Amino acid sequence: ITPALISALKTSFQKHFQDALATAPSTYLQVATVIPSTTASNTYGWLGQFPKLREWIGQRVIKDMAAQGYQITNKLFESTVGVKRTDIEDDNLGVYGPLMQEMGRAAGAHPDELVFALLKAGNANLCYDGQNFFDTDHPVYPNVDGTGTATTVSNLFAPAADPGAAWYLLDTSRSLKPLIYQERMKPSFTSMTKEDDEQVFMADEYRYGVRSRCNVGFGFWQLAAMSTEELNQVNFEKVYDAMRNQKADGGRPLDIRPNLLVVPTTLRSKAKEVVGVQRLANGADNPNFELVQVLDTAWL
Amino acid sequence: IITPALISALKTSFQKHFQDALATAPSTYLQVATVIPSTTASNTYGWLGQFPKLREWIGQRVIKDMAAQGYQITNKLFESTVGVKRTDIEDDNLGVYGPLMQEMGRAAGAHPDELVFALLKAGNANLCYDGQNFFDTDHPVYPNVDGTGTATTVSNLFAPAADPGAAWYLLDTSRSLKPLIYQERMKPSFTSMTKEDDEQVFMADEYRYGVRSRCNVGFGFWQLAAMSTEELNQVNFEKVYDAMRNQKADGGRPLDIRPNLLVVPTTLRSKAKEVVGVQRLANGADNPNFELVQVLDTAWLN
Repeated sequence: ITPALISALKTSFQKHFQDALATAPSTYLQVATVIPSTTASNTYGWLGQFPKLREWIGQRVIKDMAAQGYQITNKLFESTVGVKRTDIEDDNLGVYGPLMQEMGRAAGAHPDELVFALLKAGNANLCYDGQNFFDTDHPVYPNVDGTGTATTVSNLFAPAADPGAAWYLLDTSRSLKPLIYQERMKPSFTSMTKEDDEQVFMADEYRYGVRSRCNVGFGFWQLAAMSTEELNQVNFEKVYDAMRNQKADGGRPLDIRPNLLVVPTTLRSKAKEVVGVQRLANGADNPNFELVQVLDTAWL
Repeated sequence: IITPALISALKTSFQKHFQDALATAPSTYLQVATVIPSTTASNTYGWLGQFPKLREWIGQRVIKDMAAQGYQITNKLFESTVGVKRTDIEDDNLGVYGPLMQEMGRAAGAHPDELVFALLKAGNANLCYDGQNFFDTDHPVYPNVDGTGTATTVSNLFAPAADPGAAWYLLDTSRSLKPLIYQERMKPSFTSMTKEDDEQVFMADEYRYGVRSRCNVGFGFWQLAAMSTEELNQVNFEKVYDAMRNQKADGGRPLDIRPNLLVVPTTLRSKAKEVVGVQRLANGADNPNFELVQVLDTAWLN
């Protein structure tokens, strides 16, 4: 029991923690974006401005200019683990040490359930426009002049109160991912191991909790889609055609190719006849075994 | 970036703010309280009671000790605490937390007044060195100098026939000891608990900023102060004043009680001003009690 032993133990724990948190199978990175923040809240400007280029010259020819803002209000999360009542000074530390690398792996994927919490409750979150995220009055600009006129359509699909499960169609080719991920501080490791410490005289359960600050938000509304009707080949083709047909101001094509698909496990049967068979479904009949292969997450 | 220099700067700034706020805290208890310093856990006051005087010296010296029993104030302590949440410290939101320490210091400085007035408002159900509350109807007064023999009924509490109103007090401060004595074992102290590896960094991140004090207040002698829930009228004030003035100690010796100040709740300030503080009455006649007492408004008595 010497300070050198404490230093070596802290170094070993730091190495073990740093080994994890890096190779975790992150899925939020596909739909989220890493942004370095510095304050407790970040405001937004434009919300539906597709960045594109025009023939005319100068570097000042056309642009949308920003609108009212949208804040993130970064939140906070934490984990904690430790049992060292008998591990220390007993040669039993060989265990309780490699098992927490899984804790690091799981904690590193937390943004996944955070983005899925936003995804599931997208209809109950206020949008900068004023109405629900999946409303039927999404503004569309006929011309670039102030606030000329905002026409709209029934953007998404929903039947007349027919039972079903909500499956979402997402895209990730554009780095303007539909969701946002703002982080103030990266996860940190704290060691309270202090010989004969006032509050750690209690056996030797040396607390090794961590601290982190981050949150997620909404980006583009058009990049994401939803469908609660019965999952069918005709309905799938309808959804794909509706999403691909989307056009921005001026009627200029977008080339938006959907890449990600999210389906609940209950609909997994249909999500498997749609993907994985080249004989009768997504095959002989309306072959569609190319894009938006189902990922079948379960954090919802 | 967080360094020990910033923590030291925060500590010194907080100390400066706390001391500045505490130094300029209004003092009100000093008017109707006596400060007696102590260096022990408790003190005994058995000298309350019979009023020392001069005698004819018929051939002996009359000395008095005090009963083996004591008042036994049994001083206690008080505290307060405030947090910072440790979340805006990194954001550099130093504009806030400046006047918070000022408010904390003002509250600490003003606490003794609240304690004194809370004790005073409990004078109906809190005993004095005698076996009767500070305001009662059957105070015992002896007919002998030594303090023995059949006693008589004495009352310093006046109440109406029905529908009693707010309570007001008439006290005296001319004498050496005021009716209430407020002890001070240790001056209010502050402790800046700002560390990166101390408790409440795990329970819930926030820095401990609290103060500790050891003080208590107790009654003096009931011969001066009095209470009356009746309406503050000219007749009521006159009767209370004349009853207080016409007081006789054990052995039938006058005390020469000269009431000094009148304490009323904030809701009776208008009545107190009408009774005392106006040269002419409502009808237009000179007051017979103008400038007789010094009205002292207070909010601690509701």
